Amino acid sequence: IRLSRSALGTAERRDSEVKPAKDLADIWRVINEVNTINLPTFALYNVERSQPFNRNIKDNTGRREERFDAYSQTLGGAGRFDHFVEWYIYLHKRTVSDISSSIKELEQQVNDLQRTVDGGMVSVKSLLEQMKFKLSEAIERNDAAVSSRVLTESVQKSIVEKAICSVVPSISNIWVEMITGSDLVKVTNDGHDVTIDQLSDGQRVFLSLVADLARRMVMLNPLLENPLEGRGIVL
Amino acid sequence: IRLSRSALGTAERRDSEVKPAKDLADIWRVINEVNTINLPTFALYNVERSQPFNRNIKDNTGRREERFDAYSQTLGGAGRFDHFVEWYIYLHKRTVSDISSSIKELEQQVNDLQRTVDGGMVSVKSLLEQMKFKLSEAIERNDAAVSSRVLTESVQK
Repeated sequence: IRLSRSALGTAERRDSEVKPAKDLADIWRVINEVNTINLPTFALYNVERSQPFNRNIKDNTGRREERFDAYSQTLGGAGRFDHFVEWYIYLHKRTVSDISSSIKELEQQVNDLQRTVDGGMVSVKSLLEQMKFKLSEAIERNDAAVSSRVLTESVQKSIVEKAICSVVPSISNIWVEMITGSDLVKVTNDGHDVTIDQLSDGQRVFLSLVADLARRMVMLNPLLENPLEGRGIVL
Repeated sequence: IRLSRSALGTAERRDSEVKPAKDLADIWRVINEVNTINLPTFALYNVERSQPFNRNIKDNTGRREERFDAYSQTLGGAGRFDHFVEWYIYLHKRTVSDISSSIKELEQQVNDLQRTVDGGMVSVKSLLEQMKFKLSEAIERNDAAVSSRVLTESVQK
């Protein structure tokens, strides 16, 4: 593939030879639409990254949930970290809003006080064994899935969280809080739970790069056990 | 109460008398500031309520609701749809297992997405049970300003 351009005020204009790239991408697109395949990732992280703030506007831009949103502004120079935050909050809502994906944590959460209230602390049961009634209520809120109950969105969220925690040294965990009912993302830096906007320049920029790359890899590789092992080129 | 105005350039300006209205409003304000009382509501819904208003309200829901926020924009752009949707979603997020006091946003913080991670952080309601005795010193502290007592977010939704 050759990109060519002639200077201003030149009678003879040079053309570009981009046909083979179109042919290869046509192969990818046609095969993918007929039967889902793993798509390559093309990202550019130039100096336009490290911009301040996050999630500036609601960004009505095309439904971050859909797969081909991973190619939007992918080579712009600055990763769309607002897109990542919106997608992460989407994943958290999908995970916590499924009875099958909530009864699993309800069952585990109930079988944690027994490991604690049995030893003592009679004050950690008044408003905590009431949550056992919620697990009992989940029985009548269910019996429609019975089997499976393995959400794809939960797997994507876990993969992205593991990648973020493994690559970024200071960050140990990342999650979404809904109480105080603005949606906000919190991380753990050096053992301290801090929100996403109080990061420093160097831990927020690197996290933005890693999170955007992980999101695009996960969205473009749905048929891989580890989506981050997909192929692509990153600048 | 008489509201008066004179045309610009007139030698003599008509004066409006608003003293008795101020007296009644002072009665209301002082009695409320000593002991909580139910206050009147004055709302105007003009034809501009249907127009889609723009306020750049993104993450503006820090929303420390005081009792006197009901008098803000009450005779102007009061009944807007986007504000209702935003407030309703915010309140529903807060209302889920409604516990939220000035302190219980921390109890729900340690009882949600915590209580499952390792590291000897099993502390749930344990460290702040002595702070839970400050709940009366906390939930009554928000309305300790007796002029600003409101209902809970569930009796309000």
